[PDB]
Amino acid sequence: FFAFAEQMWREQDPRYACCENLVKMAARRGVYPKPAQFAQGYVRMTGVP
Amino acid sequence: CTIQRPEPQALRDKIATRFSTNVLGGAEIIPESNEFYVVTLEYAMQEE
Amino acid sequence: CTIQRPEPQALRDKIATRFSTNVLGGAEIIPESNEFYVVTLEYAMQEE
Amino acid sequence: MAGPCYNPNEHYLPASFKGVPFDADSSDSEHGRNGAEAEFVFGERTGYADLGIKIRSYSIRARFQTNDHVALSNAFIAVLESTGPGLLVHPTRGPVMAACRSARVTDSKVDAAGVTYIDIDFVEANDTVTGFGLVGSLIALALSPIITATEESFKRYYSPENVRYYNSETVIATMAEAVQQVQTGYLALSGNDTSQEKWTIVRDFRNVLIDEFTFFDPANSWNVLRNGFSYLDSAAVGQDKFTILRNIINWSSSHSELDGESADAQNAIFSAVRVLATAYLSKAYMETVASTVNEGLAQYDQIAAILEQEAQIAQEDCHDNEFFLSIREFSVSVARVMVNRAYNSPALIVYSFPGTMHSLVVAWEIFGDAKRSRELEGRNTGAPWAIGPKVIAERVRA
Amino acid sequence: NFETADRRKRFWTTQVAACGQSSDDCGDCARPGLQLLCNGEGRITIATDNYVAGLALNILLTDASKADTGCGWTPGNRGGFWGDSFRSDNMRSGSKIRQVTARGSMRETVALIRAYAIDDLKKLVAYGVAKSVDVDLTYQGSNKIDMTIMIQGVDGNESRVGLTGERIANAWVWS
Amino acid sequence: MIKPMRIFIGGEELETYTSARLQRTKKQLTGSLTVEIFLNYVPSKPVIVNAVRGKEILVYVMGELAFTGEGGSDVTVNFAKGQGYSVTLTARGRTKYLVDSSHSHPTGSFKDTSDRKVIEALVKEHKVVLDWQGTEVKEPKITLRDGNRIFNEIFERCNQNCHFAYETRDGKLLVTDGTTGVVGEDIVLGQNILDFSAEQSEDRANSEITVKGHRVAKDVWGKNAIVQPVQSVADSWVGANIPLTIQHYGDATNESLQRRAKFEADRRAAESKSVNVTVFHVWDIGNIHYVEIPPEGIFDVMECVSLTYSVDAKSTLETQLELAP
Amino acid sequence: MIKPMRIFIGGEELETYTSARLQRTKKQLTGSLTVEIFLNYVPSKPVIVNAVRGKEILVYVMGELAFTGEGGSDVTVNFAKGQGYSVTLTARGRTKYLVDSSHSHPTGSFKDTSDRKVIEALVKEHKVVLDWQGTEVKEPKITLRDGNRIFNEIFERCNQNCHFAYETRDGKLLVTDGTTGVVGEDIVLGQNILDFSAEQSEDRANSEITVKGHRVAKDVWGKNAIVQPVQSVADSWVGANIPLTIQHYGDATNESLQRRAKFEADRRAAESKSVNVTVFHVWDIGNIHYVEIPPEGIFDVMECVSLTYSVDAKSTLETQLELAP
Repeated sequence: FFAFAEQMWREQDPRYACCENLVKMAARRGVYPKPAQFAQGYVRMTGVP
Repeated sequence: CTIQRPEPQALRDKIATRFSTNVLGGAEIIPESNEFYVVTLEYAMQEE
Repeated sequence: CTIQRPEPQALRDKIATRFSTNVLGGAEIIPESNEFYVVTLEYAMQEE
Repeated sequence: MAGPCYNPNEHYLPASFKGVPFDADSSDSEHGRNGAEAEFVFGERTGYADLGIKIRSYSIRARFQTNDHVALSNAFIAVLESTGPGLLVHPTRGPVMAACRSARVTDSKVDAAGVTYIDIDFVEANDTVTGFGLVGSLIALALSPIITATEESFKRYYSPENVRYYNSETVIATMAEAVQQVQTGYLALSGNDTSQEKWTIVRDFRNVLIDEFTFFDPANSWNVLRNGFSYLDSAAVGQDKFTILRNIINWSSSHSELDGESADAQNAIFSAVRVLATAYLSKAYMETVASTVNEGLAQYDQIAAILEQEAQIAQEDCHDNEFFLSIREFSVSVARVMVNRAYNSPALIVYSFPGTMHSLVVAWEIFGDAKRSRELEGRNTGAPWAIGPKVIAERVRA
Repeated sequence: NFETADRRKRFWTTQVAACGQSSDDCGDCARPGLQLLCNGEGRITIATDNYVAGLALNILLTDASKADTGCGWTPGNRGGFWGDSFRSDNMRSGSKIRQVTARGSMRETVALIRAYAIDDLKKLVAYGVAKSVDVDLTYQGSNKIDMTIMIQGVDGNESRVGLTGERIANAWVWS
Repeated sequence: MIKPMRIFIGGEELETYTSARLQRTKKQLTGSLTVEIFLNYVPSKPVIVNAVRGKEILVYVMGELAFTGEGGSDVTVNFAKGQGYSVTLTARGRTKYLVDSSHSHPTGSFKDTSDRKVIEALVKEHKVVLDWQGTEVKEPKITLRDGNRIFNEIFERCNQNCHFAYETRDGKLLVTDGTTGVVGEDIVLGQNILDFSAEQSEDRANSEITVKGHRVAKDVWGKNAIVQPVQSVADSWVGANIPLTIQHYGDATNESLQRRAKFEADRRAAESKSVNVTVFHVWDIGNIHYVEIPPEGIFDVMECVSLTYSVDAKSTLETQLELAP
Repeated sequence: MIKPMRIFIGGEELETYTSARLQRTKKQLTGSLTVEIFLNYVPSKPVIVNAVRGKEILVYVMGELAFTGEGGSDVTVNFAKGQGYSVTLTARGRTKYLVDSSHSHPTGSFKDTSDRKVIEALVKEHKVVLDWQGTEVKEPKITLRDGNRIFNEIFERCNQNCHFAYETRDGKLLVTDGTTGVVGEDIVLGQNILDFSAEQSEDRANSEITVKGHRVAKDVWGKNAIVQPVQSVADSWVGANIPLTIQHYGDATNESLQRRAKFEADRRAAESKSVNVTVFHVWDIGNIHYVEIPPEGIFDVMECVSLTYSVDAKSTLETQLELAP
C-alpha cells in the first residue's frame, strides 16, 4: 500500500512521470513536442515560353 | 512503463493465492469455510 | 441548392420530436393520450 | 372442466375466414422457439443460444350437415383457393391473419351420405413491405446536409475581391486567424502521435498559411476550412475533443465592427466557423456514455442554445433565408438524438434503498453479480462505503 | 446534483365528472371532460392528475374500426381514427364494446361484453402504463348489472428487488 | 439477446438478413461477405425496388466493427416455383477496385525510389488509405508491367521482401512483416473446441532452397552481376533432402536474396501444419493463441491466419480458424 | 400426342430414346446433343450391334428442324449390377472437325486479302458451307500461326473485327455482327415462367477501356507506327472508375481499335445482366423477346444467347434460356 501510494504520486510529477503521461500534462499548459521538419528553398527554372 | 488499477477477478485471485501459500501451506480454499469469508473480506478492503 | 415539400412520415416525426422535447421534456408520446391527438391535429394543419 | 355449469357456446368463438362463417370441429396450434444446442468434445458441459421465434401453424376441421351440404362445401373451397392471406377467427386463439396451405375434402355416397368433412392447415402470415428493409437509423447524426448548407451561405457573401479596397486586408487577415485556430487545435490533440501522416499534415498547414494568395479565392478558403476540421475531428475520439472545440466556439462569438457589405464578408467567417464547430461538438457527445439523465440533458441544452443564436442572426433581416431553414431543421434532428441518448442509452433508473450500503453489496442485490459495481462509481457521489440511500443504476432487462 | 433528476412532465388528462353529471329518471351518469383550475387572479389552467385513469377512459369511449360485413358501411361511420396510420407499434386505437349484438339469452350477451372489455383494456399493458388489468362483471337481475375495472399501478422509484416479471416502462406517471 | 451481429448498408439497418457469412483471410488482399434477404411481391400492387449496385456495407459483431466493404458488388435474385423467393448480396474490401483495375501509372517506370514511395503512387489513384508499418527498402530500378493489375504488382513486389499484404477491419491496407501481437484466447480441447483437423504434409516442404538473379545497378556487370549473386537458405526442420531452386524477378542483392528465401520458408512451413477449429458461439486475424490437443500433442503457440463468422435461420452459429505456427 | 420431339440417325428413326438433351449456344462454335438408348442382351443367343462411330444425326422439335450433326461423335455403354444396362450417344455440329483439326493451309501466310477470303480458303478443306452476312474488312498482314487449330484462328480474328461466329440449325457457319431480328415471344411473369434467377455483377465491368498496338503496312514505320495508334472507348453505364488496358494482336488501325474495344464492351455488358429462365413445354437463339418481372422491374427487350431442350421419361419436359440485353 505504501508503494502504491508513492508510485501514483510519482506518476503525477513532471520529472518522474512516464513518457505518455508527460505529454498529456504538457498539453494542459500549452507546451507540445516539435514535429519533424521538411527542407525548403527556391529553384530557378528556364524554358521556352 | 506503467502500472494501473487491477481488475476485480485478477485482484481477488492474487489475495487468495498469497493467503493460501503463506498461511495454510498450499491448502486449497474450501468455499463456505471461515477462510473463505476472511479472504473475501480482505479483497473488499483491497478494492475500496 | 433546393428545398422541397416534405413527405408525410418525415413531416409528422419532426412535429412529434419538437413537441416532445420542448413541452414534455423528452417524455415519449403514449398513443391514445391527449398529447397524441394534439400532435396529429398539429400535423394536419401543417400538411393542409 | 370443473362443475356442471359450462356453456361451450360462451367460451369458444365462432370460426370464420375472410368473413365467410363456417362450423369448426377442432383446434390445434404449434408454437416454439429456435435453438442452437451444442455439445463440446471430451467435455462435461454443453451450451445453447436463442436465435428467434418459430413460425406458428394452425389446423381446423369443419363439418357440414345441413341439406345441400355440397353447395356450401363446394362454395367454401372457392374461398380457400383465393389469393393472398386473410383474417382468421380461431376458435380459441382469437383473430389472427393466416394463409391456407392445404385442405383434404372427404366424402362418400354409401359409407357416409349427407355429411362432408374438410381438414385445413393454416399458417401465420404477417404482411411485409417489398423494399427488403427500410428501417430508419437513430444512432448517428447527419452532417452532410448542414455542412453543404453552410458552404452555400459562406460562398454567398465572403468575396474579398469585391469588398471596398481599403478593407480587403482586414478581411483576409481575419480568415488567416480562423485557420490558425484549427491548426492549434489539431496540434494539441495528436501530441503523442508519431505516424508518417502527422508530418505531412503539419507541413500542409504551414505551407497554406505562408502562401499569401491562397485566401483570395472563395473556393480555396472554404476547402481549407472544411478539410482542416475533418483532420481535427479524427485526431481523437471521445472526451478528448470537448475542450478543444469549446475554445474555438468561444473565439467565433465575436461580431464585425465594419460597415455595409464589408461587415457581411467578415461576419460570414465567424458564423461559418461556429456552426461547423457546434456540429462536430455534437458528434463528439455522441461517442460517450451519458453519466446521468440530468447531466446528459444539460449537455444538450448547451448545444441548442448555440444553434438557436445562429438562426436568429441569419434571420435578423432576411440576411440568408435558406440558411435559417437549414439551421432550424438541423436543430430538431440533433434533439431527436441527444434526448434519446440521455433517456435511453443505458436506460438509467433511480432506486430507493432502506439505507446506506457498500457499492459491492448494492451491485449484487440489484443485478446479481458483484463484479458490476465498477459502473456505480461514475453516477453516484459519496464514498464507496456510503452509497445511498438512493442509487442510480441500470434497468434490469432479464 | 439534486436527486430530482426525472425531468419528464405530464400533459392534460381527461377526468371523470369534469363537466358534472347528467341526471335522468333511470339514474345518474358522469360526464367526463377536461378540468379547469383557477388562480387567485384569473389565469385558468388545466388539470393533469390521474393519468392512467384518464387514458383508460379514452380507450373505452371511442369506437374502433368496424369489421367488414359484406354489405358495407357509409364512409362517415366506418369507425377508427385516421391518425392510427402513422403509429408504428402495430395497433389500432379505440374500443369495440359497443359493437356487440343480442345473441342467445341475455347471459350469453353479457359474457361476450366482458370478453370485449378485457380485449380492449389489454392494450394498457402493451403501452406499459400498468402491469395488470382485470374486470369483474356480475349479473344479479334483469336491470341491475355492475362491472368493476381494476388497474394495478407502481411507484415512481423502484423499491423491491428480484421481480419475476419486468419493470413496466413509461412508469414515470406512477400509476 | 443483445444482437451479437448487426449490419448496415449506407446507414439503414438490415432487419431481415435471414442468413449471413463473413470472412477475413491473411493470404489474400480483400475480405468478403454474403447476406441473404427475404423479399416479397404482391401481384397487381406496387413494389419498391432498390437494386443498389454500389454502396457502403458495415458489419458489427457483438458491438464491435468487423468489416468495412464498397458494397453491393453483386446482386442476384434467386427464385423458386416452390420453397420461396429471396435475394442475395455480396461485398469486398475498400481496395476492391485495386483487385479489379489495371494500373494507370503516370509514366510506367521509376528511376530510383523505395517500395513505399511506389505503393503510394499506385494505390492513391483510387483513394485507398495505406497503413504502412514495415521496413523501407531501396530499389535502384522498378518498372511496372504495362497494363498489369494493381493486385499482381503489389503482391509481386511484396513477396521478395517478406511483406504480408492484407486488409484490416476498418477499410485500410496493412503491410506488415509479422504478427500484430494482440494476444487472444487459450483454445483448450474439452473447453470450447467443437471440431478440429490437424495435418502434416511432406509434399510441401524443402530442406534447402536456392536463389539466382542478376544485378541491374547503375554500373555492375561481368562476374559481379552474373555469377556472383547466389545465396542458399535451409530450414533444418525437415530431416530429408528435398532440394529446390528459384529464380529472382528483380535487381538481385545478397540481402534481398535471403529475404525471398525466408518468405518461401515461412509459406512452406505454414502450409505444412494447417489446422482447423470450430468454436461455436461468436478478435482479429494474426493474433496469438494457445492451444491444447493432447491426443496429437499440440502444446505450441499459434498465429491465426483466417477467420469466418457464419449464421443460419435455424440458430446455428459457428466460427472457424485456420491456425498455423 | 403428336411427337413434339423426333430424332433421326442415318435415316433410320430412333424409337427408343429413353431421354434426350439438346443445347445450342451463341458463345461457341458448335452445338451439342446427348441421347440415351436402351439395349438388351439374351445370353447364349445372337445379338446385333451397330456401334457406328460416325453418321448423320438430326433432331426435329415439334415438326421443325432444330439440330444438324456430324453425328455419333462418341459412343459409351454404361452398365450396372442392378438398375439396368443402357447405351449413351453424343453428337456435335458439322464444324466438329474444325474444332478438333489443326489447319493444313497451303502456304501459311497471306500476302494481302480480306478476312472473308481467308475464312473460305481455311475451312473449305473439310467441305463446310459458309454463311456470311457481315461486313468485309481489308487487312494488309495476315499470317496464321503454324499448327494452330481452326477454332482458335477464326475466333481470334473475328474477335478483333467484332464478328460473332456460331453455327445455325442447318449445318452452316454463320458469322454475324448482330441479331437475326426474328421477333420471338413475350415471356411474362405469371404465364409461362418457372424460375428466372436474374443477376447483376460489378466484378465484370469497366467504365474505360484502352487499346494499343503497332502498325505493319509497308509505308508506315517509326513514330507514326509505334506511339500514335492508341484509342480509348468508354461505356458510361458504369458510374465508377475501373480502368482497363488491352493490347492489339494485329495490324493496328484506328478504325480497328474501336471495333475491338466495342467487342469487349458488348461482352462485358452481357456478362453483367445474365438471366436464366425456364418455360416448361417446348424458336432460335439471338431472337428478340419481351420480358416482364415486376418484382425487380424488368421491362426491357432481351436477346436470347442460349437454348436447351431437355426431356426425361418421367415428369420432365422443359426448356431453358440465357437472355442478355
